Amino acid sequence: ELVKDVLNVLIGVVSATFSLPESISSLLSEVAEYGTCYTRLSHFSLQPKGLVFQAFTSGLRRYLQYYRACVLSTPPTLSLLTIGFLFKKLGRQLRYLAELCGVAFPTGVKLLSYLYQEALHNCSNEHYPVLLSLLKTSCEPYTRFIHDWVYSGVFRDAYGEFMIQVKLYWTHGYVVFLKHIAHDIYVCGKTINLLKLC
Amino acid sequence: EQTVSLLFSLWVETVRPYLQTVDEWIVHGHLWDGAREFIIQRTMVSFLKPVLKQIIMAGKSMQLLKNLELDDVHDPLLAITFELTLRSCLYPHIDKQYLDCCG
Amino acid sequence: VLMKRSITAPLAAHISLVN
Amino acid sequence: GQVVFRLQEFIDEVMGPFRTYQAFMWALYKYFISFKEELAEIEK
Amino acid sequence: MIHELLLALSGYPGSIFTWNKRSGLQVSQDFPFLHPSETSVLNRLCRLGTDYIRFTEFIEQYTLHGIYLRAFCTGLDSVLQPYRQALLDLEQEFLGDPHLSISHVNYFLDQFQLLFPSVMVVVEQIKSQKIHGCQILETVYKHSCGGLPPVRSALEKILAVCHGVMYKQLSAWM
Amino acid sequence: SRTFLVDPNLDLSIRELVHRILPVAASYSAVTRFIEEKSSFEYGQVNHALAAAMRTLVKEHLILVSQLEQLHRQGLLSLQKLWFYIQPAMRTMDILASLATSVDKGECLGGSTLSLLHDRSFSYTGDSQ
Repeated sequence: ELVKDVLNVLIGVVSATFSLPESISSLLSEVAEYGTCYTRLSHFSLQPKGLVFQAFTSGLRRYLQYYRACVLSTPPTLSLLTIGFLFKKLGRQLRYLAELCGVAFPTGVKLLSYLYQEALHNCSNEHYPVLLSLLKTSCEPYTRFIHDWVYSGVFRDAYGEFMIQVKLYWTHGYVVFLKHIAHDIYVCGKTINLLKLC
Repeated sequence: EQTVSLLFSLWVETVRPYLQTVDEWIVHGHLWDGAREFIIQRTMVSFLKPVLKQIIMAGKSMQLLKNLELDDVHDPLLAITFELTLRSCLYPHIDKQYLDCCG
Repeated sequence: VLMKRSITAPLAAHISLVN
Repeated sequence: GQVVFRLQEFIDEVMGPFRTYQAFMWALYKYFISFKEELAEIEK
Repeated sequence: MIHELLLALSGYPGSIFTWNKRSGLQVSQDFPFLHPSETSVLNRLCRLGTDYIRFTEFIEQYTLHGIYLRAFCTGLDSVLQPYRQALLDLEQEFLGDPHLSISHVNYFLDQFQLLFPSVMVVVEQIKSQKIHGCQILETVYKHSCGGLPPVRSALEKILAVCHGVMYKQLSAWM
Repeated sequence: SRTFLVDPNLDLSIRELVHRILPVAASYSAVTRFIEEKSSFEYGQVNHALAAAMRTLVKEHLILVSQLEQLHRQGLLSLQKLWFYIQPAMRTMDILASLATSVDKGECLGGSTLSLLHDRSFSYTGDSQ
């Protein structure tokens, strides 16, 4: 029936004709090469260097499972041509995610801002929600750092993802998001760190 | 009768251009023609002759106002003595519209 | 539209009170 | 056949902004599809 | 051969239906199993396949730049959706009774045969005149006042989504 | 740190998915060994109540395996359907298998086992689960 063969390529498991008339091969390659990026993602986003890179890596798996959820759900056994047409409006989007990642890659703020410029570049198209849901969770830990100088004042650093690192007492070196609030955060914290010693 | 049903169904789908620009000239106050297809090159079809005067006098009068779905009506008329008296019920759509503009 | 209001709105309300 | 071959030659010379001939063939073209269905059915 | 053709009309060429970079899809030569009179209707049928291939190749290539070109291709797939869906159906009808000939398959396309041709030169004017910027929202509009009802109902969809970009930017600025 | 062996002659379309389910077992064979050891008195009054509150979750993980076998009798449990059911367990038994390996790395007892639960609670400031 061959449908359980083609449908089991989007998952990654090899098959009798998927290793690792006669024109079907051309049709097969159009759904085949879709699979080669799905596997090329789990090889790239499997780990749980940078903290913000982990969250973006943790946000990606929040999406692939949906792609694994949509498959193996609707079709028990459908027509061969139905598969190619059904997975077109969705398959091409999977190949777009290869242009985003590698399959080098920035980290820290350099990545949290690079992903932002990917929004305005392709805003109105159908790639707005998926990129947004990534950016909405790829900035989750970075807000916590920002949520320190505003509430508690205990600066938290791990590898340098923060744009700011650590008589005169004012040597916390400082030097996208609106600069109208950038420089203000730098002073909104040092005041708290100064009242803690008084 | 079946031969008349063919020519009629062949007619409406060929007068659709004029009925569009005629309406478009009326409500949008300007004549938007291509390749000077319309007869009024800014030699006449007697189809709309018995009311043509009420068109021009509404078109030009509308253009002096801005400086200061007609085909979708003819087709429903077919839902509710062919093409001569029947056509004499199309003009109430083109005449009342005119009466408002000049008025 | 990219209007960053979910960040600055709970933020500017606290900046003026500290200063 | 002459009546239908010439018409097909006419529709061809419009496909490969007059807005009237192009709007006229669409009526002719629409008639042919339905006419073709009766001929195609007989072949069954 | 039926399922062979329904792939050739999808964008996959093979031995029976060779592909040429200049002319387009066409049958190679006479075949003994089939009749010698069908060698024509297929060539009449491929004049449609060539359109879809040259469509999807351009759609993927994205080529020139600008959002209004991105969105045009984004919308260009929407009008092209009923073509695919109507092609998946042909296989189902042939799966039922095995007495259907190419005549019925040729008959099923009907609407797509008189639509693609008029929506082919709209693409050609873009790639041949470097239509950059919002000027597309007129070049597509000047062809939206066409007589063919099917076309008048196709381009209007593309203009309906291409306006979504301007409506996005316009509200973002005002 | 447990290693597993599957099969020399099995379908490749299965072994690639089997290796996606096991990381909840290997992350479990290191929690149940943390309970049966850090319960010894010579570890303070903190490494105890940490092992008790780390046991109620193991109980709820044993109920989630019971409800699967009872649902397996009716055949309604396909392998693809399994990979989705245990997802709440693959995230929880991945947290505890990280504390139970970071409390024993540097020998902690008393306050230094109450500090680690206050930094590992600060890293997950955007998880909310």
